Amino acid sequence: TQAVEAGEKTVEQFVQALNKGDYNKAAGMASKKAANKSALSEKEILEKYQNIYGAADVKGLEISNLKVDKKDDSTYSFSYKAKMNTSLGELKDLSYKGTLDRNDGKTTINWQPNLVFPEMEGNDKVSLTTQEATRGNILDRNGEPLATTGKLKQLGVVPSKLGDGDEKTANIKAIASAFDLTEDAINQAISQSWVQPDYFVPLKIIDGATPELPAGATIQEVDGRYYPLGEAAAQLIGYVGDITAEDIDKNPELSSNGKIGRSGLEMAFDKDLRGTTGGKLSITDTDGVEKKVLIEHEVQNGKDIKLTIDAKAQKTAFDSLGGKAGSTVATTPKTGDLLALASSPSYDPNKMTNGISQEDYKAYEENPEQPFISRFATGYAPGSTFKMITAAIGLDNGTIDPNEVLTINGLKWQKDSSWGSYQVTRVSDVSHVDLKTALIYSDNIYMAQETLKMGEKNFRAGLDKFIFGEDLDLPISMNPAQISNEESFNSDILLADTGYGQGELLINPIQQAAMYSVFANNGTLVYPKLIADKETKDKKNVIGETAVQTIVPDLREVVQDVNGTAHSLSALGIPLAAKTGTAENSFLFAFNPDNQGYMMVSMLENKEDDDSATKRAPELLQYLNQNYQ
Amino acid sequence: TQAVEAGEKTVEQFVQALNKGDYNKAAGMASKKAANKSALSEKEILEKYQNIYGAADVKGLEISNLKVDKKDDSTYSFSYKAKMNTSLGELKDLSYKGTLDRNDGKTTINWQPNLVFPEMEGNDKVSLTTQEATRGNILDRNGEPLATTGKLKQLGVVDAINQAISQSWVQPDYFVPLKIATIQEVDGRYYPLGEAAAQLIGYVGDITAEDIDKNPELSSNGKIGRSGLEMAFDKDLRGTTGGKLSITDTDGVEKKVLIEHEVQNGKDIKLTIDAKAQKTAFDSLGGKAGSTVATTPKTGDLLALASSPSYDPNKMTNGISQEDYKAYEENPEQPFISRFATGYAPGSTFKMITAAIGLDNGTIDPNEVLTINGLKWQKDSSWGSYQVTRVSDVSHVDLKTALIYSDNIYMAQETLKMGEKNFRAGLDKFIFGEDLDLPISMNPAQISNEESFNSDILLADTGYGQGELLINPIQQAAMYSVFANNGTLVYPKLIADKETKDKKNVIGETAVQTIVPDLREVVQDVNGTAHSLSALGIPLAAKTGTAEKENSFLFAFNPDNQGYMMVSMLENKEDDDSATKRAPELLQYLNQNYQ
Amino acid sequence: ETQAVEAGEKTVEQFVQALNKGDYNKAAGMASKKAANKSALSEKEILEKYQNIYGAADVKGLEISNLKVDKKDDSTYSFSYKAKMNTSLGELKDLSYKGTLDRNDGKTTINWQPNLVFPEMEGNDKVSLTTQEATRGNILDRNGEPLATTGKLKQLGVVIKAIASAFDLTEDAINQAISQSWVQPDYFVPLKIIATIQEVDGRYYPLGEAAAQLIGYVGDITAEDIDKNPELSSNGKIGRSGLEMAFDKDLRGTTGGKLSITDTDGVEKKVLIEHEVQNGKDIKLTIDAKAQKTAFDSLGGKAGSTVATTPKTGDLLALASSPSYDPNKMTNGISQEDYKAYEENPEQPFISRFATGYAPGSTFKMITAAIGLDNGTIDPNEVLTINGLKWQKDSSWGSYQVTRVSDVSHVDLKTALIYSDNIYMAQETLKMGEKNFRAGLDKFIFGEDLDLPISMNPAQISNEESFNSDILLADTGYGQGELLINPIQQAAMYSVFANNGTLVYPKLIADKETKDKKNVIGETAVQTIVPDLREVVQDVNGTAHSLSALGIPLAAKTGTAEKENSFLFAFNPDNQGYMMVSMLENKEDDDSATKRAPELLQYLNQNYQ
Repeated sequence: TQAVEAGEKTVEQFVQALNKGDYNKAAGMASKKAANKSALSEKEILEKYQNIYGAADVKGLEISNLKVDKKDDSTYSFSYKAKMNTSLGELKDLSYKGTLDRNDGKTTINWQPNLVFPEMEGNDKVSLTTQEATRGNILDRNGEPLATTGKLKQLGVVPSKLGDGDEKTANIKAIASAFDLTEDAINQAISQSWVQPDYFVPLKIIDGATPELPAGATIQEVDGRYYPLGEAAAQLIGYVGDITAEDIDKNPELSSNGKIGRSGLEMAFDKDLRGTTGGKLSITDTDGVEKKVLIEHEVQNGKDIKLTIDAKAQKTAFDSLGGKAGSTVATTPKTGDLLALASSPSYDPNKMTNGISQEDYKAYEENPEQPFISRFATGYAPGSTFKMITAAIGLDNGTIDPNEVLTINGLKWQKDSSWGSYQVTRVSDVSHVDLKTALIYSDNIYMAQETLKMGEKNFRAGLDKFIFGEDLDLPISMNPAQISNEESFNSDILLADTGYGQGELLINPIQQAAMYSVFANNGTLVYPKLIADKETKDKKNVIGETAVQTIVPDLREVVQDVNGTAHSLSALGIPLAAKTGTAENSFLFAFNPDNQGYMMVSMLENKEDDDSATKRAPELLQYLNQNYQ
Repeated sequence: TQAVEAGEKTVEQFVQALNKGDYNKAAGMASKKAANKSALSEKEILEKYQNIYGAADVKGLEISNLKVDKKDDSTYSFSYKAKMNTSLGELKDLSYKGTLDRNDGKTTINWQPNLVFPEMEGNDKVSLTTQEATRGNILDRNGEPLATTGKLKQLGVVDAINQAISQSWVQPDYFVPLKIATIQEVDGRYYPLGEAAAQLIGYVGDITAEDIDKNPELSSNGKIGRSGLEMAFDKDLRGTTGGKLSITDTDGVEKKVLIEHEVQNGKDIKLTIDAKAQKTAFDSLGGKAGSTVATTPKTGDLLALASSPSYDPNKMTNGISQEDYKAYEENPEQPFISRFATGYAPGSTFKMITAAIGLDNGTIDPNEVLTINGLKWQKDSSWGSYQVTRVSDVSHVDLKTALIYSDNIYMAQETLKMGEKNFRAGLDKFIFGEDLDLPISMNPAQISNEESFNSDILLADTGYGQGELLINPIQQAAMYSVFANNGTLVYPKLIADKETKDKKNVIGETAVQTIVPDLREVVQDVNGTAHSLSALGIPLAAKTGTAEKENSFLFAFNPDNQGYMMVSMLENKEDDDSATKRAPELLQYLNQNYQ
Repeated sequence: ETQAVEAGEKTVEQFVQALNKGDYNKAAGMASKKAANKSALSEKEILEKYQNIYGAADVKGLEISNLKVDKKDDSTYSFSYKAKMNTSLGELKDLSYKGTLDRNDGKTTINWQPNLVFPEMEGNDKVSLTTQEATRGNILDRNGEPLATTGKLKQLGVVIKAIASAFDLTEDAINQAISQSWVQPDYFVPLKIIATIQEVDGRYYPLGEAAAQLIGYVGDITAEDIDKNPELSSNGKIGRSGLEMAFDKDLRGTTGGKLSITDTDGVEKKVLIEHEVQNGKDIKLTIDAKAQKTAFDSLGGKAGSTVATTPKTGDLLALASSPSYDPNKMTNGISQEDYKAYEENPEQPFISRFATGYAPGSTFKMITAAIGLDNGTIDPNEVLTINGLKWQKDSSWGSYQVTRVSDVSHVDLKTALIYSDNIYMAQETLKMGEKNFRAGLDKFIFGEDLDLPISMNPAQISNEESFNSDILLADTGYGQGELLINPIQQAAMYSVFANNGTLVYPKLIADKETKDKKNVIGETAVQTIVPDLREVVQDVNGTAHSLSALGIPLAAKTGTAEKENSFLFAFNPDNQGYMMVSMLENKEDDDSATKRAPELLQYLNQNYQ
């Protein structure tokens, strides 16, 4: 039994040449072609493996229970169990068996087609099919689609069925108008390197708007990814891209023909949404008639994802910013439900996914207001809106007497002359200011002073009860909120600018909504929620019931009182508590203090002359007030 | 200069390393990474080519109009035109440009992303999509489908119930397909007439790796015609795959399309087959071995091509049990054979051909009566044991009587009376030796093996449809059409749009006006061999036939309107079974619908 | 009400407003002439009185109230107001000014007197303004030993061979020092802290580089620092990093000062402001200075990190980082040569490696296994069969293979911990899947910020709310992937093994109270894995078997993250008295955290029970 173990080594070498895909080395180990030896020549054996093992991406072949036993002086029979990896899964418990040829202490394999797959015979062959999966939808709280995959009415033109110089130039005129698109863009489209004369050339995607078509112009139906709210939810939802080689490197389970999320929720949930590809590996006879199924995995289409977003609230919130720089966030404060996450400016995510001209694309990329940013997750100084936090702490720790009246003269202030030229400024020269007056007029000086009276140690003990430094259990990329660029202020100037929402504070609009929810839950903080089925999470006693019952009445008066900063909202006739804000940027906070049915946080970045968040809030506040009670 | 041609060599070697897919060698010719040198490390470059040139299967890169000039001391610029092959087509007149770094005599390439494709930049990428085509249908003369691709109700579960749930791949909660408690809707190829048109239409199989070797323009996910017409027209039916090669930014947003070939779905193929005639024709063969062909003889239109037994093409294409498959393969009556294209002896039916030849050249007088005794006959005793046999012992026998009773002996005697040379001059006006312009594989029809009969016995057996004649059922329909066209022969037609082709004066107008009346009498007259068809009440001309196990034949057509013709054959008949006994249901169909 | 009264009111208010703007010349022009019944000084002498006095105290922000203006006779009106003002030492409140005005043909002027500088001043009275700098507080270890202190440093110097070889310098440095621009022949030249030596007050860090990154260092105060914070004195030191900067306000104290009115000889007559100096507070840490010095030296100057705690309370006993810098030269004098060394060194000694996020490496397997066992996916006894050193789910994974180092065929959980079997865990993770994996990972402290005075990013599981790959799911199960946990965060997560599944948050301030997070992993997962963690040591094939020579009760797990990062986790399973997490970054050939762990494990074992 040295010949026996020489036969064992011969099997193992064959198998290892296969694992390295060295199909030529393995074919070199076969006996000559003969009725009693190998069934094919060496090249005929090389080809079978390249075709079948190449096609199925066979590797990771592991044999077990190897047995080699003598039949006659020049013939040894062998048998082993094997597992192998294919590109569709793992094949487990294959029973291979064959014979070996001993001829002058040289041992080869009597190759037979049943050393590709156990049951194969003669001219049998192997087929490998895949069924790609269809991408799941993204839905709002009421099932309305925000990202959906389906048929799309696409527009295009044929260059030949268009004319010459006479009609080619006026049909361009004709189809350019019917569909609101450049007459020049039609000239650059028809003249790209790829455009043969008799091709279909794509121009636009359309939605229940197919007019009587000019001549040359034909529309065809395309499967595509579609975003019904377009740019109104583009930063939240994201867009999907073509799959590349680089994507398949980083993840070779993807197929070249899919789509892949590149930003927003499309990327955050790409595995759930993309599904799993179906596939089948079969042994067939010489005509492709299946004789044995080796692997069969049914396609699983992608899962639907349901959000808390209200598509109407979303559209309205985004339009109300009129294309200026800014962001709006709205919630149902007692549960966390995020009803709208708007950011302005924005981009047309339907073009990024289905085709965008080099012109429209360079528009977006260079625009200095930066439409690809998710401003509702960008950190900002919250602004003087923040004063209601400082005040809530003040009252909690005893520092602030609601009735203590301060006397303040002018618009500038400093603790003493040691602050040099740094002065807290305010906008309204009120002399006698208690808490109520300070919220109503947005009095930074009042708050600067009550902070310095309270001290770093007491402020941070209150601030610390919120969610600074945390990461929020949400599928949106965001840095946590900081108090300052370090672990302590080491200035009274900074301690004080921070008491009125400036300084080195960074809180993004989603985080602000979370902090301010205390005013709608008796001091308990309720965490923002974006996936509809998730459970509500809270943090109790963040501030006290009595700070809230003191501050909310003063926040109603920011609206009702004629000197309130948000008194333009009293015309609406709806119950509002609010605080306005500015940082050095315009801010608005508001919620319904009668039913706590809704809360919103709106921001206008680099406000234009006399523009403000407060001027843009009415249409959304009317909507939210009516539908969330 | 030495340094300029040093640069030309480096370009030519870089490009030649790319063709050879030797991407490691090519990145090894690059300069160090630097703002005025190469933009990436050696392995970032090895990977970029592997990803992109590997993905698109770039090969066959051919450069032309190479130019190399010195720009400054340490840097030489190059430019060339190129074309290259991708898996989607050929890229033509790409304009490449770059620079080289000569540092102490050594020439490296200042690699930049525009040495993959001219237009690339920075972290740009490449996407490559395909759209596979939908296979066209095969349609009957009325647009009804004989082969169609669509949705199918696929029964399954999450005897054969037990062998299914227990195959290697069947894990617990999988859907396991049964045949066409849970149903799912799946795309597949489907044959509405099932086995009744199987040998004509064919069936399709999974595409295999072996198929992609012989034709790598195919996709792994298609189906492929394996026999019959599915295979004859596989290219027209399968269409062409769509494809797109794009340069994209780092997020997959398209910036330039290099190639776009739009999908072309497969063409429909429209036949002359009448699906109802085909089902009836096949059903009437009662599962026996045999064949039916029906035509509209004045145009050639092939209304039906039946062969029995047959097989279930829906099982070969979507799933067949190990038992059912071995049944078909081991069955000795051979269901996979297309009997309507197989050559056979035409049998005593053929006499109406001989008789027509006789009347054209003068050998046969319609009224001359022969005298015949018994059921056997031979020229003289030099024939050993070979006797022309007949079934009916009629004494006096002219031509009409001979067609009516199927009198082999009469036709033998008139054949010898005509002789090989005059017999062959008539036969040679037909379609022996021709190939018919039809998408069915078939051997041309022969008269005998060698160009003479070389026996008198064989000359006589040929006069009554035996011997070494080989005519497949379509070829018979073609020859026998002379009796519905005043002597003109009309070639069969199977593609509905093709034009009719005829061959005039194959037999004479008078042979036809003499024989057809006699063929009406094969039906009406009570001693006629096809009397059982008078029961139906339709205008028929017919001739019955036998060849020797024995094979039964029927030819028939409507002599009032020439609307239809049929040729039916029962291979190795059972006792008292016959083609004529099986023909009524199709004659009823044809008579009503073809006028 | 009268125009003459309200003209007098406005004449006062403008006088005050000119002073507020430091427009002292404008204000003296509103004075009456110099006379026994008008002003006491000329317009020039008055301008100078304000420049001296109001200039010295940086008077500004003067606010009056209760203004009263009354007729005395036709040309004389008396006035009075209360005032508050800002000085450089604070705010003066309830000042009572009084004087008279001169009406002379529609023109109203001020009959100036010295008591319109400060209420009580008279004649040639003057003003004094003194300050007292505070002395900086200490930073202390758990036993009161100083980590940062202010005191007297034996600075050595010269007014060359015999004094370069006694205290040990480069005789070159003695030539470059004496020959600098400022060195007059008769000056003292500072050379070293420990030829004449004198006693100097200085900031001193006794552990030097062993704690440089935690404690930080202090710098000169510059003009720019006082802009950003003009409550600083020109003469202090200021923390530039570490706790020196994190706690600089508490450490620096409050400067004392006194504002006084004096007679012309400096005899104090009225004290306006007096704030007594407040020296800085001491800050007391959980650090153990011996543990810190030992932990840092055991890293032999290589890149790496040691973190040690008492897991049942969070106390951080050591936070060492290597390589490091000499904070004593940064604070008291450093050659341009040594300074360029630090800033250009590529191993980055100024980084706080104990607060840097890293992939935790294969040590992480014990977290996965705990989750695996809590949710049922993993049966401690189920044996998997694994062949070779590489593995992948199927061929759709391309070139990504989980690799391991020891080719064991049969492999249950115990065995997988003992040999560090990456493949066993890859499989057991895929078997439980992202949703079950993350339900465990989420009960820990990903995303949280730790209530600590050290700047650090929170720990992530991956970059998005999901992996979007099976491959990444698997690399994460054995501590690779997109995991980021810094050594302190590692110590906090691994504490579950010393508290029966309850997680105890790190503490660096000694008096702060302990905070935990209960039922993070299960009591039975802990009782299953610790026995396997003793054998990573005791068993001869365990990856840490070289520590059984020490003779101490250990549970441990080793780790690798692939350059090559070496990891050791270890603690006492009998008394839970101490835990350590050490990391050797970019290991050399055959070096590892485990080989460098013995002297710290000996100290900790005996001192923390």
